[PDB]
Amino acid sequence: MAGPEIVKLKKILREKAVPPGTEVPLDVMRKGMEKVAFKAADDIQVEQVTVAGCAAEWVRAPGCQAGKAILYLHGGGYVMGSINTHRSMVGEISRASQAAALLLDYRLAPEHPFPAAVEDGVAAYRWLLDQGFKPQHLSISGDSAGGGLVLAVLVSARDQGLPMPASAIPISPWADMTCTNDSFKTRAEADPMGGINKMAARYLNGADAKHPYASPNFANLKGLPPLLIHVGRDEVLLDDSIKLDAKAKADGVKSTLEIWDDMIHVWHAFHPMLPEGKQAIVRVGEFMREQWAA
Repeated sequence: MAGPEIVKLKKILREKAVPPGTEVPLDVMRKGMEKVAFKAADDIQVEQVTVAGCAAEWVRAPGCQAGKAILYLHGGGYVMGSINTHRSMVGEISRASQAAALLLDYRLAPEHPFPAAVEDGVAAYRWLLDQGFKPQHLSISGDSAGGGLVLAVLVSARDQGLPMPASAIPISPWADMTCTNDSFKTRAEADPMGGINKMAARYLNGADAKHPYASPNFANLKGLPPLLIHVGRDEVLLDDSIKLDAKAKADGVKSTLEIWDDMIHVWHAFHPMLPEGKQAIVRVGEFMREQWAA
């Protein structure tokens, strides 16, 4: 039974959606995402750094433990999103997990197609290791495209001999560039948030959409550290997450999948107005904390 904040938030999102099959130019979506982005809580401090040739910020809520870090990989379909767009949500993930996040401005398509984003994530993780963070004091998390990227970064790191961090948390992961899953049809009407194919097209630029590093639902996941996967019941990507879970489990990975009833794509990001957003983020940070104490 839907809380009143989600019902209202859904109505607002349908109210301001661009009608299906309007072609919005890239630079227009990019700017829209920036201008609507939530301001981080005033107790979030930030520090600008350069990491593997990318802009980044250390994002530190109050209560951050020395020695702990999150590599955070933002969504935006591999084509948009930035530090600015995700600073707020990431501030709250830092609060809940009592760890600073490294929020990476990785290379975006179409200017930098696949595998540029995977290269940046692996180099950023390598960077954290070089700075002296122990793999057992590290976590990787990301939303949407960023959540698939979490998985791609792990796989690529694993293949290159890097140690696995203590946990990974994909949020609403887009882990299948082919976009063929049942839930693109079964969940379409419930999801107020095609356009996603155009992003796959821009990211791939010719590459096999079943490349394990583009679509980690087709990767070998053996060796990956324990996963929390968040996904909403009312989202077209439900299937990416159910399938990623069963893959991980097949492959010997400790997976925990939570499907949140009534929730939409990255409902986390609506935390200031959605109780379930605040709730899901508290859960993400609890899980990073559990995994770091085990």
